Amino acid sequence: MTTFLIKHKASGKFLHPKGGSSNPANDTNLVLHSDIHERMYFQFDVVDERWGYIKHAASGKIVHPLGGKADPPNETKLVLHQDRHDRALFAMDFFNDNIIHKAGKYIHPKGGSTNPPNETLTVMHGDKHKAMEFIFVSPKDKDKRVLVYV
Amino acid sequence: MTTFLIKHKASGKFLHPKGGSSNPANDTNLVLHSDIHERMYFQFDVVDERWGYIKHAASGKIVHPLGGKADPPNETKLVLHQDRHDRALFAMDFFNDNIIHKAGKYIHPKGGSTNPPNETLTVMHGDKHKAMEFIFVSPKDKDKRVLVYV
Amino acid sequence: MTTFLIKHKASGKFLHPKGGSSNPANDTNLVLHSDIHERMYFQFDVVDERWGYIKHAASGKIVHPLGGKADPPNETKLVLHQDRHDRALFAMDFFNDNIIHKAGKYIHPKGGSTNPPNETLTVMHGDKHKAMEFIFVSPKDKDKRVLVYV
Amino acid sequence: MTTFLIKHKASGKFLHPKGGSSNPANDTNLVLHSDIHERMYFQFDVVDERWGYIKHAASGKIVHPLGGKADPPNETKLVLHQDRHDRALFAMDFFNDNIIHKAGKYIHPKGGSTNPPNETLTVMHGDKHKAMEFIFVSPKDKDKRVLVYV
Amino acid sequence: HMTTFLIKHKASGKFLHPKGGSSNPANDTNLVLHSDIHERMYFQFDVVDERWGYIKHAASGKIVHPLGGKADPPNETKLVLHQDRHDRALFAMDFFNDNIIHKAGKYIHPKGGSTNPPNETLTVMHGDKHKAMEFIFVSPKDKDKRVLVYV
Amino acid sequence: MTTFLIKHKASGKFLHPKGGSSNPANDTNLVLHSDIHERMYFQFDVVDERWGYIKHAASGKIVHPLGGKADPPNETKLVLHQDRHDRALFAMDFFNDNIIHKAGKYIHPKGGSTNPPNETLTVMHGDKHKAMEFIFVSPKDKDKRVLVYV
Amino acid sequence: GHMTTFLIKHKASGKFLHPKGGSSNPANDTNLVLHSDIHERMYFQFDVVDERWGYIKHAASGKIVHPLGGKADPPNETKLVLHQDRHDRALFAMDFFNDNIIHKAGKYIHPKGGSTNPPNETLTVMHGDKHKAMEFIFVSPKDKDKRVLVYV
Amino acid sequence: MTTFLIKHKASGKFLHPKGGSSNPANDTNLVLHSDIHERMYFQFDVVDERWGYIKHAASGKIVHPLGGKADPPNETKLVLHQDRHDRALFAMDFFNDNIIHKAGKYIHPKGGSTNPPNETLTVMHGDKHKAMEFIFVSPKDKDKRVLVYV
Ligand SMILES: OC[C@H]1O[C@@H](O[C@H]2[C@H](O)[C@@H](O)[C@@H](O)O[C@@H]2CO)[C@H](O)[C@@H](O)[C@H]1O
Ligand SMILES: OC[C@H]1O[C@@H](O[C@H]2[C@H](O)[C@@H](O)[C@@H](O)O[C@@H]2CO)[C@H](O)[C@@H](O)[C@H]1O
Ligand SMILES: OC[C@H]1O[C@@H](O[C@H]2[C@H](O)[C@@H](O)[C@@H](O)O[C@@H]2CO)[C@H](O)[C@@H](O)[C@H]1O
Ligand SMILES: OC[C@H]1O[C@@H](O[C@H]2[C@H](O)[C@@H](O)[C@@H](O)O[C@@H]2CO)[C@H](O)[C@@H](O)[C@H]1O
Ligand SMILES: OC[C@H]1O[C@@H](O[C@H]2[C@H](O)[C@@H](O)[C@@H](O)O[C@@H]2CO)[C@H](O)[C@@H](O)[C@H]1O
Ligand SMILES: OC[C@H]1O[C@@H](O[C@H]2[C@H](O)[C@@H](O)[C@@H](O)O[C@@H]2CO)[C@H](O)[C@@H](O)[C@H]1O
Ligand SMILES: OC[C@H]1O[C@@H](O[C@H]2[C@H](O)[C@@H](O)[C@@H](O)O[C@@H]2CO)[C@H](O)[C@@H](O)[C@H]1O
Ligand SMILES: OC[C@H]1O[C@@H](O[C@H]2[C@H](O)[C@@H](O)[C@@H](O)O[C@@H]2CO)[C@H](O)[C@@H](O)[C@H]1O
Ligand SMILES: OC[C@H]1O[C@@H](O[C@H]2[C@H](O)[C@@H](O)[C@@H](O)O[C@@H]2CO)[C@H](O)[C@@H](O)[C@H]1O
Ligand SMILES: OC[C@H]1O[C@@H](O[C@H]2[C@H](O)[C@@H](O)[C@@H](O)O[C@@H]2CO)[C@H](O)[C@@H](O)[C@H]1O
Ligand SMILES: OC[C@H]1O[C@@H](O[C@H]2[C@H](O)[C@@H](O)[C@@H](O)O[C@@H]2CO)[C@H](O)[C@@H](O)[C@H]1O
Ligand SMILES: OC[C@H]1O[C@@H](O)[C@H](O)[C@@H](O)[C@H]1O
Ligand SMILES: OC[C@H]1O[C@@H](O)[C@H](O)[C@@H](O)[C@H]1O
Ligand SMILES: OC[C@H]1O[C@@H](O)[C@H](O)[C@@H](O)[C@H]1O
Ligand SMILES: OC[C@H]1O[C@@H](O)[C@H](O)[C@@H](O)[C@H]1O
Ligand SMILES: OC[C@H]1O[C@@H](O)[C@H](O)[C@@H](O)[C@H]1O
Ligand SMILES: OC[C@H]1O[C@@H](O)[C@H](O)[C@@H](O)[C@H]1O
Ligand SMILES: OC[C@H]1O[C@@H](O)[C@H](O)[C@@H](O)[C@H]1O
Ligand SMILES: OC[C@H]1O[C@@H](O)[C@H](O)[C@@H](O)[C@H]1O
Ligand SMILES: OC[C@H]1O[C@@H](O)[C@H](O)[C@@H](O)[C@H]1O
Ligand SMILES: OC[C@H]1O[C@@H](O)[C@H](O)[C@@H](O)[C@H]1O
Ligand SMILES: OC[C@H]1O[C@@H](O)[C@H](O)[C@@H](O)[C@H]1O
Ligand SMILES: OC[C@H]1O[C@@H](O)[C@H](O)[C@@H](O)[C@H]1O
Ligand SMILES: [Ca+2]
Repeated sequence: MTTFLIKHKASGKFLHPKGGSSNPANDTNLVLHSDIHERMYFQFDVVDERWGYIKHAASGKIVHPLGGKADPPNETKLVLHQDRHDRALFAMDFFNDNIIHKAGKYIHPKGGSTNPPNETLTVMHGDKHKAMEFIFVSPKDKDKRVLVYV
Repeated sequence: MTTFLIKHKASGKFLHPKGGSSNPANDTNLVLHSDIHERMYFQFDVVDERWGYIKHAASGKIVHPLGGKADPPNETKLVLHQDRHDRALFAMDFFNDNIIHKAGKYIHPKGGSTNPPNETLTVMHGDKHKAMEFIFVSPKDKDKRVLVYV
Repeated sequence: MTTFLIKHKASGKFLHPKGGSSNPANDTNLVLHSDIHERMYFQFDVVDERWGYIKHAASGKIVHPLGGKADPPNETKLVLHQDRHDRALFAMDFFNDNIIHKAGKYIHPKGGSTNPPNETLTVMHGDKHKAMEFIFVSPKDKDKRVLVYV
Repeated sequence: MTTFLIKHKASGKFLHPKGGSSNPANDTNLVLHSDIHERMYFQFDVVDERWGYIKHAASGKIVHPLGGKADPPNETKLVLHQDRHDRALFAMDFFNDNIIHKAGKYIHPKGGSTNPPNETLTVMHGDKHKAMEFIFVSPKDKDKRVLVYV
Repeated sequence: HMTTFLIKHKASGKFLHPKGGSSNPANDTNLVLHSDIHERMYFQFDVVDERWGYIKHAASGKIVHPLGGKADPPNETKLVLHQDRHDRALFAMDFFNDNIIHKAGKYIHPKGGSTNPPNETLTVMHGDKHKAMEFIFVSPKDKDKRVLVYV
Repeated sequence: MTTFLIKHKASGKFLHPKGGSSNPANDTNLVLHSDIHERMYFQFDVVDERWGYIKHAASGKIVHPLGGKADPPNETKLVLHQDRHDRALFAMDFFNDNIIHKAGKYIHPKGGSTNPPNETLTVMHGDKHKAMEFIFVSPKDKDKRVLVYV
Repeated sequence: GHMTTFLIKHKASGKFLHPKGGSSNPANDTNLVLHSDIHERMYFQFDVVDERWGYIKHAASGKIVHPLGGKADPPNETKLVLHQDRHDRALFAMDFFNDNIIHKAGKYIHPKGGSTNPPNETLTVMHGDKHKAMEFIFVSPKDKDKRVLVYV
Repeated sequence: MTTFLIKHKASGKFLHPKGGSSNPANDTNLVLHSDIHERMYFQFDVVDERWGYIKHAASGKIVHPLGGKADPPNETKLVLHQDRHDRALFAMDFFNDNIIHKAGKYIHPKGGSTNPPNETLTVMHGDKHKAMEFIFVSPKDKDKRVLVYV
């Protein structure tokens, strides 16, 4: 079971549930926050080769694009929800350092800042740049990349 | 251990030990050949996050740059060899579809052809282009990609 | 490649995959049985001087200490498994008549009897005595020793 | 066929024809000397399982107990001779690290010393101890054991 | 030479603004809370006496006053921008307890005391200390980075 | 270049280098003493918002917990030292009237007296009370507070 | 006296590394320049982090050497600045055998323009070239010709 | 102080006192050997900037050029000796990966092989090449370099 932190490469902030709860409600926004604590730990459950569910370790809820478009448009907010469904499939690209949804868009901080402030929402967007890059690091060492597929 | 074929993307040929031996001798060349059978199956030994050994399934021998240098120059031949050491580390980049050595060069067919004939050698070359793309697929379905870090 | 029978010297029984299948599943126990047939033929693939894989001829699976640990404790069961790795390395000592694992223990009949009944399991044990002795003989002449290193 | 050096384990010296000739005369003694060169390389030609001829690589002559008797007494000198016959059968025990003649005695340094001087003769003798141990090593790396049975 | 900063209401993350967001608010314009960030809500601090100084709206140069300009304003006195400089407009920026204190000892509060005041909530003086009157002083380019307002 | 006296609020004594030396050695203790002179003048060098170095004006040495540990335990002596690093970072809380270390403990007179006698040592301690209050005053008026940040 | 203080001497010219302006507490992103002068405001220390890699520390300020901007692989011609921040993009090694200062990503500290005789106030910049003009030696505050060990 | 292994970079063997004694006699040769244990751990006592004593940890004896010339010639044997003298000053060049004596020659394997056998003597020699490269590693991890100047 590899528990990891999802670190925004450009700012050093991390993916958090909005509120930091061990049990965020369904459709709780996924934000960037500088803090580190067990309630921002994630896991990845491989489903089909590169594709799987990004799972909030404390609640078991997984990352979803808000709604059910399957092919979400740019600026679609990312949330947590207990449901498992194909539209919640992502890949964790540790070679290009990004997170790609099954329909081909990536997780971004909303607005594209290299230094997004705490509580900035995350959204889907097709663009590629240094501000949408994320790396996956050890909870006991924020500079140690860990393999999220194992 | 999950077993996969290393398929040259442009041609559909596969990486082989030279000669097709179940127990190829040390320093046997790795070549592209169209045949599929048990003796060209591969596995991947994770060592450190993305880095590991590419292992020949039938013998347990792993892929080495000829000469075993830490930082091999272009055109260093790829072979099999029993030694397991940090100079034979590669990553399987299934997002950009290539195989990269620890010192930063990639596995290429010697000469760079997108449709190399059977028995073409492989070498280390630092450039990135199409003729060096490889995908990792199921032995029982050569068109279905499989996750090698698991 | 020489094919041979692994004969328990004291009893004349032979090592078998428990059940006699031609393709035993991973982790099938190795047992002693008196019968001779093609599904108890073995081969030896040299890896590094004295060390190699003991291979079930009919299935291509090799002998492993159950659990695949590098340094298995006494009574660890011997099984057949498809993986090839350092922890499945043995030497076939045809001078002292035993089978030694890379970490220094030997193949024994479970319980150490000089006359074990059919289906007796085999286990690893560090002790040396007459009940852990094995000789390597021709499938067509169970009393003629054959060279397993060739 | 594998070419090797016969190294006295206790002293690190090697087995030589007396005088170091590329074509020793019949009945030339075999001695211990520390030097390494092509005229002290050996090969093993397997005849029957463990039994074979110890062949001087440069000349093709093989190791004999002087006189060619089937059951040589203690202190019988070892020599080279071109004749090939059963009384010249030895086995290369790479598990107990010794060389045994078919009638059951071993090759020794004359006198049984752990550190014999250069040009010390070799003789047959039934005793087993540290000073009659030999290992069989690569001509390019005198500490690397090689399998003489291939 | 004088640092520029945002005055962020700690509990809500809203900011002190001139009501209307103008870069030249008239004298006696109310100071309100609002989520927006732009250069017309930047402030500066002009030190006058150790901890005491003028809180200055960067775009207009007008400073924060208790409405009416009394030396000892009562609770609920509205805070405004005014161009005059005088010793009844002296405040200290307490970056250790996270509040803004007037020379006579009352603090800047959102009117109504909410940890979540809506946009346009007025600000007033009140003597009470609690989490709804806490403010932090942050960089215009990084709303989570506290900056030193005295230097 | 604001120079100031560090005055113990309850007693009116001041922070001195032990000995009143213009050039105190590394690890010289910081005591309380009634005297006023150029050798007990201090400065504060800002490094990060509230955080900076408390600097002995005459020597340029700064205030350290003895040993310079990140999380010094209660009763850790305060000393002078020339080296600048993160464990010698303090904030001058002129609103609550105390001196706080980066790890959260405060500078106290050893023993907690509201009237410590001359030569009382100072130490780190986590308690807040009247005897650990300090004010920062003009060298030309011990009752005139001065801004230490500007 | 506790951590080795030293001067960073440009070998070809004999000038030293200074903070532009010569301050004891230079602001963040202050450029590092070259200057003939000696004073305790150009003293440096080296804080070891991982074997050869560590932080080059302006002794008086306590701020550390960074490629301007904090990029891991600064392009050639990136000026060197002093910043209070500490992170992985400010790791350097002090090669006192080949006489250079190397960044974790492999480029060296140079005088801007590569002169063996750079003028006062010459900026320093990162760059991949190796030559007699990018060589530095690390010397004692009490003897500009005495090399001192910067790693203890 | 700090303890390390002196690893011949090209072969992975280490420096040892010949014989492996925890108290080698004065003038014992320094040799190469594959083993790792407590009586081949080294320390480095700094004397003058880069110059210091290479110290055998178990005995405290330091490395000397054999004999007494100030400026020893190529092929001068390296030995251990308890004496401290300026003729035993070396620098541990961890940037170019070599060990240089005060008079300007380097420590080499006798004969200059990239794969010297166990017991190979070490000598001074002025040449620089791959076979005289050494790295200084942790006793617990032969591949992890450690800082020897501390
Ligand atoms: O929000 C992540 C993406 O933002 C893009 O920019 C937004 C921007 O807020 C809007 O003003 C306009 O530029 O279109 C975009 C909305 O889809 C970034 O430019 C893009 O790179 C992403 O990071
Ligand atoms: O061999 C891998 C590379 O082949 C390159 O071509 C070689 C080749 O040996 C020969 O055709 C001649 O041109 O020298 C070249 C040196 O690399 C390809 O151009 C290159 O992309 C690699 O795949
Ligand atoms: O255990 C190895 C031996 O199995 C023998 O057959 C077993 C059989 O597998 C089991 O199902 C039951 O019938 O007991 C039998 C005992 O004969 C094979 O016949 C024997 O050849 C071994 O392979
Ligand atoms: O010494 C080994 C040889 O013994 C031979 O006996 C004779 C041999 O016939 C003769 O050629 C000469 O070598 O003297 C030997 C001692 O009498 C065996 O006949 C020969 O086969 C070798 O074994
Ligand atoms: O030749 C090797 C053997 O040496 C034997 O020693 C002789 C010994 O030389 C002689 O003086 C007398 O003791 O008879 C012994 C038997 O031949 C050793 O006894 C034996 O160990 C061998 O190594
Ligand atoms: O009118 C007073 C407010 O005006 C704001 O203008 C705003 C609007 O009211 C606000 O909701 C924002 O999101 O968009 C408008 C810009 O056209 C000022 O920014 C603000 O200070 C208020 O005081
Ligand atoms: O106005 C700032 C003060 O509000 C006080 O409470 C208000 C209350 O919230 C409001 O709705 C009305 O009842 O008047 C009260 C008394 O002024 C807070 O209690 C006080 O602490 C201030 O924040
Ligand atoms: O030194 C400042 C603090 O001293 C405390 O007294 C110590 C002391 O070591 C001993 O009296 C015992 O009570 O442990 C105390 C630490 O908790 C004062 O009690 C405390 O108020 C501080 O001033
Ligand atoms: O730039 C670093 C050097 O500046 C010197 O000061 C300069 C500077 O131009 C200005 O501050 C003025 O004082 O003129 C000086 C010309 O020499 C520092 O004094 C010098 O030590 C350097 O650090
Ligand atoms: O130069 C080292 C520092 O760079 C910081 O970023 C700079 C950068 O120039 C720009 O992005 C803006 O934010 O100003 C910063 C100066 O503080 C790094 O983020 C910081 O780590 C320092 O290393
Ligand atoms: O900065 C030191 C380097 O100077 C370089 O000279 C120019 C160079 O020609 C230009 O391409 C760019 O790098 O600007 C440099 C001066 O700022 C030298 O080419 C290089 O060797 C270094 O000395
Ligand atoms: O919005 C997310 C935030 O929520 C808070 O409750 C938590 O304490 C923060 O550390 C962060 O999780
Ligand atoms: O919001 C995320 C998604 O979660 C589930 O409910 C479902 O797949 C969609 O209905 C959508 O709500
Ligand atoms: O070079 C690789 C090849 O080896 C040959 O012996 C065989 O004909 C092919 O199937 C292929 O495996
Ligand atoms: O060519 C492959 C092999 O080459 C040897 O020279 C090297 O030492 C081995 O470890 C292996 O890499
Ligand atoms: O039973 C032995 C086997 O056990 C597995 O857990 C391991 O993955 C295999 O590779 C092999 O070691
Ligand atoms: O399970 C096998 C073991 O059986 C024991 O009874 C015996 O004492 C051991 O030597 C070992 O052979
Ligand atoms: O007696 C055997 C010896 O003969 C010598 O002439 C030769 O130089 C030595 O290497 C060794 O062969
Ligand atoms: O509202 C604040 C203002 O109040 C006025 O009445 C006063 O005269 C001004 O000087 C200023 O203090
Ligand atoms: O311990 C410090 C003391 O040492 C004296 O030399 C100094 O003059 C005194 O005023 C007192 O401060
Ligand atoms: O010569 C040095 C070597 O000596 C061997 O005899 C010893 O067993 C080894 O530990 C090694 O140190
Ligand atoms: O290493 C050999 C040399 O070592 C010194 O300790 C000794 O004083 C020299 O005269 C010589 O014996
Ligand atoms: O003994 C050390 C020497 O070994 C020789 O073979 C080589 O020519 C020299 O370069 C030096 O390494
Ligand atoms: Ca001094």
